Amino acid sequence: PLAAGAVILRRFAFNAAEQLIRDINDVASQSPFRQMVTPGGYTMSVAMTNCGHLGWTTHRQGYLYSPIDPQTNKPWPAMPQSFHNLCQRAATAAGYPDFQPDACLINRYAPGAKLSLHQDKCEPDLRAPIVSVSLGLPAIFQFGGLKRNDPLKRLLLEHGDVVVWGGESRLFYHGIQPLKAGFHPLTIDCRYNLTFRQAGK
DNA sequence: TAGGTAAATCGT
DNA sequence: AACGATATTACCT
Ligand SMILES: O=C(O)CCC(=O)C(=O)O
Ligand SMILES: [Mn+2]
Repeated sequence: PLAAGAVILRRFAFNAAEQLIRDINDVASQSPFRQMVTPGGYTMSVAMTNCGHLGWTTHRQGYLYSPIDPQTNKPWPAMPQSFHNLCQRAATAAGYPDFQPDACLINRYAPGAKLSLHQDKCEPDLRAPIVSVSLGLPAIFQFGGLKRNDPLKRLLLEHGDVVVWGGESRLFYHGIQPLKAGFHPLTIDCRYNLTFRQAGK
């Protein structure tokens, strides 16, 4: 197993991928992908958007979840049923049958884009797991421990892979190494990631 | 207030 | 390039 309370479900979302990508395009047509600026003033290499009741955003003051897209000043698009159903099935297979996400972050990685090591730790209810779906180009996923200097596991995530963490591993450090360039028939030149969370309640 | 918080980039 | 430091400091609440 990946870790205590963590599992990788390889190719779990492979069959659902084409529909998921159609719905990514639908979400992005309403709340476009954008590269967010950190409180410290650095632009993230990942381009992102959100769907569902809450969306992850940056302010000058820190990180926060908001029901409103600060770019459009409209609510984030509703979570697609394809997203919700896939998340439910993956969470159940991973041993979290009661997971009820209210937020889905959509990350887009161009070649060279990365996500430096971090914890998912601004959700008020840490009992709920993280469900993380990979689509398109492959990436090296780092999965560590509770401390930033804890040893990292390095796992290639390929199209359709789903990673779930929670319980003992809920606050584990993780990230994505700079994306290698390449081709995938469904995303062409990028990697998408769907990150489902219970961000409120 | 004065204790807590810095975490993406930079250096090795 | 895989790690560690970032603070023997600035910026807040
Ligand atoms: O893209 C991934 O696989 C990781 C995404 C992630 O950790 C995040 O967006 O917080
Ligand atoms: Mn994360």
